[PDB]
Amino acid sequence: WASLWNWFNNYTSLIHSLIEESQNQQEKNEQELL
Amino acid sequence: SGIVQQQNNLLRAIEAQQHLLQLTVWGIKQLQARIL
Repeated sequence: WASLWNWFNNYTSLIHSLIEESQNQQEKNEQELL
Repeated sequence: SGIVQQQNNLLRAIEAQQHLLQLTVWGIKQLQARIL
């Protein structure tokens, strides 16, 4: 279980990075293409 | 090119979410084993 909490933490932070980058790219595409 | 890059971004997000989902499945099975 201790290892499980650490993996939950690592993946949650990874996912937030990937979502943030997707938000930034979505705003860029909207401005550059629309 | 920004559209193709955004498809990569969302795919990578979906992949990471799948790894988190599989970790929650593991925890549920482990909890069930200890409760029964």
